[PDB]
Amino acid sequence: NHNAQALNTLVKQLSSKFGAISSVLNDILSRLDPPEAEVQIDRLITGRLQSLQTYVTQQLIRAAEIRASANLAATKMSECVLGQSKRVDFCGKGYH
Amino acid sequence: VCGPKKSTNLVKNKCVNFNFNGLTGTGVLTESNKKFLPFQQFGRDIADTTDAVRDPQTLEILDITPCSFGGVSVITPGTNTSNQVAVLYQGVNCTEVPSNVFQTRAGCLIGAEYVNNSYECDIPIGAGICASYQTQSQSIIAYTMSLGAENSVAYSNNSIAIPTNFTISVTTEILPVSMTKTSVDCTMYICGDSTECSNLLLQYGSF
Amino acid sequence: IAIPTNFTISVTTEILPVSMTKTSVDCTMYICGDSTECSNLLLQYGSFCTQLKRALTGIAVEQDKNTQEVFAQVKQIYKTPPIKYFGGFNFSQILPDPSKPSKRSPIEDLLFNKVTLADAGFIKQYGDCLGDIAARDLICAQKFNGLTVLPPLLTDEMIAQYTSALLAGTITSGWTFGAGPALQIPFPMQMAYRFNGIGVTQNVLYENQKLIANQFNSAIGKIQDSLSSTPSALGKLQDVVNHNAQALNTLVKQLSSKFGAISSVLNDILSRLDPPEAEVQIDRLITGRLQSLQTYVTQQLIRAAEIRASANLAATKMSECVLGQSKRVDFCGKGYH
Amino acid sequence: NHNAQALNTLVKQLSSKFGAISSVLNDILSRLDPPEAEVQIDRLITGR
Amino acid sequence: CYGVSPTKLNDLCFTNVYADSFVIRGNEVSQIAPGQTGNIADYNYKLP
Repeated sequence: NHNAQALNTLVKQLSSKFGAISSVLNDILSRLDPPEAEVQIDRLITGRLQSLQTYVTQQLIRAAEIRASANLAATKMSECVLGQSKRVDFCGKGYH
Repeated sequence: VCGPKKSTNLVKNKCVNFNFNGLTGTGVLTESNKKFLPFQQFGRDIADTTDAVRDPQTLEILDITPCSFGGVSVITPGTNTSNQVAVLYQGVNCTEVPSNVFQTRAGCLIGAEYVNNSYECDIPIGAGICASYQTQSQSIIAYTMSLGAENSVAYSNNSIAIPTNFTISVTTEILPVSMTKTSVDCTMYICGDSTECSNLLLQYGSF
Repeated sequence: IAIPTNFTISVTTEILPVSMTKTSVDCTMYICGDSTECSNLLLQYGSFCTQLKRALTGIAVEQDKNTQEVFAQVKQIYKTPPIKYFGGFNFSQILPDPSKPSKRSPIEDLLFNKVTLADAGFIKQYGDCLGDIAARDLICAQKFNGLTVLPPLLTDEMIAQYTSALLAGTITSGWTFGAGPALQIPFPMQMAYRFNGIGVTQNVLYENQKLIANQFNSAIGKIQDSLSSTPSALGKLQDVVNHNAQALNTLVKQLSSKFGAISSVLNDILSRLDPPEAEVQIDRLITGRLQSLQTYVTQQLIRAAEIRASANLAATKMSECVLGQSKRVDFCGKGYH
Repeated sequence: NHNAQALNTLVKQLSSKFGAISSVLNDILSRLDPPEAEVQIDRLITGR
Repeated sequence: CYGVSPTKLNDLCFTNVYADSFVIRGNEVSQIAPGQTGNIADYNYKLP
C-alpha cells in the first residue's frame, strides 16, 4: 500500500501548478510566447524535479529498510531453517 | 510626516490583534515582570521571534503570547461498525477548548467516558491512555492501557518449578524481502513529450 | 598452557537509544502566519503538506512500535516477593524503591537526572509559556510556530513497571519466563546454571558463592559511582536529545530567513507591496520554508531509521542477555556473559 | 567507484546553468548590472 | 538587451557584431523579439 500510494502521489503531483498559471504544459505552450512561457516552464520543471527527488529519497529510505529486513530474514533462514539457533526469541517464542 | 495614526484603547488578557509602531501580530497581552531598557522597544527570545513589546503611550512592558491552539485528533472505529467519533485536543487544556469531557496528560479528550478498569490498548491516544469502542450501549470508552496480567512468582530458598508436559506450538513470522521495482521516465514525466521543455530540462544537468 | 586460578565478576554498562521525541508540524501554520492568501497560494504546491504529515505520523507510530518491541517483551507483570533475600546478592540498587514518588530504582533515578530532556510533551496550560519562562524556554517558541512535540504512548511509569517485571522475572525464574511460563528457582541455582552455560562447573560457584556475591555487590555499587563520575556515560542519549533540540531550533530559526525576498515577515511584504508584486515574494518565501521543512523531514527520517536499527539491536540484546544466556562473544558485554 | 562518481557528479553540476544565461559566475557578474544579475545569481545559488 | 547589460558594455569583448537596420511600424515594435510572431516576425525578420 505504501508503494501504491507513493506512485499515486507522484502521478498526482503533476496536477500542481507550483505558482504557474496552469499545470498543463500544452496550455502554457499555446497561450504564451516562448520568452513569456519559459518563466513558467522553469517553475513547472523545478516543482516536478523536486517531487521526483523527494520520491527518490523516500524510495531510497524504503530500500534501506527493505535491505535491513532482508538481511534479518536471511539470518532467520540460516539460523532457524538451515540450523538450530540457540538465540532466545530469535526463531519464535520458546525453545526453538 | 505620515498624518494622524489614530490609536485605539488597549485591551489585555484577550485574543486580539495588536499593533505597536508598525509591528503587527496576533496574541494576548499580559503584564510582564521584565526589565526592558529605556531605549529598547521590542522583546525577542532565543528563537528569533517576538515575545514582548513596549507600549507607546505608557512605558509599561507587556508579554506577547499567541492565542491557544493545538492539533485536533479524531478517534473513530471502523465505519462499517459505528458512526460516533471522539475528538482529542492534544496539548490544549479542556478549559480552553470552548457531558463527558476528560483531561488527559496528552491533551483534552472529548467524546469518551473514562473508566477505572483497564484493558488492552486498542487505539493509542497518548500519555498511557488508550480508547476502545465497547458495549458498556456502545460508546467510545477511555482507559489506561494495561501492561499485562498480574502475576507473582513464588520465589523461595529451596522451591523449584519443573514442567511435567509440553505443548508444541507454531508461530508465524512475516518479514518483507523486496518491493516493487520503480522505473520513472524522468524526461517523459517532467515534460509531456515536448521539445522545448526537454531542451530547458537539459539545462538542469544530470539530475 | 595458561589457566586462571581465580576470577573477578564485573558489570559493564551498555546504553542504547530506543526512541526519540515525536514531532508534528502543521505546514499551513508554519509556512504561513495564519494568512488567507498565503494559505491559498500554498495549495498550489500539491500534497507536500500531506506527504510531510504522513512521514511525521509514520515516525511517531514507529517510535511507539520500537518502544513496545523493546520493553513489552514480557507477557505477565511479575513482582518481587516481600523477602528481598536472594542468597547474598543485593539488588536494592536496581529494584524499584516504593518509598519514592515514582517506582524507579536509584540507578534509574540517576539515569533520569543525568539526562535533561527539552520537551516532555505534557500539558502546557498557557501558564508556563509566558512570564520569565518565555525568556528561558525555547520549546514554547517552537510550539508557537506549529512544532508540536507529542508525548510517547508508554509513559515513564509504564517503562519502569516493564523494567521491574523484567528484573523480577530474571531474578526469580532465570530464562524460563522468556520461553514459556515463569518457573521459580533459587538465585544461586540460576548462577550455577549460568556458570554451566559458560563452561564452568557448578561446584566452583557452590564453593565461592560468598565471594561472588561480594564482587557482584561491589560492582553494583561502583556502577553508580561510574555513572555519576561524568555525564559522558549517557552521551548517546544526551547527543540524541541535543540533536532533536538543535533540529527543532534550526527549523524554527529558518523562518527568519528571507530566501531572496525583501523581508522575512509576511505582513511587511503584504503591506509594502501590491498583491501582483508581492505574490512573487510570497512564492519565494513559501518555497524556502517548504525546502527547509523537506530537509528537516529527510533528516528526521534518517535519524528515525538509525533509531529503529538501534532499537532492534537493543531488543536483540534484551532477548539474548536478559531473557536468556547468549553465547555470542562480546555481545552481552566483554567476557563470558 | 560510487564515492568517486558522486564527487565527479558534484564537481560537474557546476556546468549546469539552471535557467541562467551562463554557468560561469564571473560572466554573469561582468555581463549584467547588480540589479539585473541578482535574478541569475539567485537561480545559480538555488541550483547549486 | 538580452543576456548583456545595456550599461556594462564598454568592458567586454565580442567575436563579431552585426548591426541590422530596418524601420517598422509603431504598433509592431513588440514583434521584433525572440519567440514573437506576427507579419514582420514571420515574413520579414525573425529572431532566434
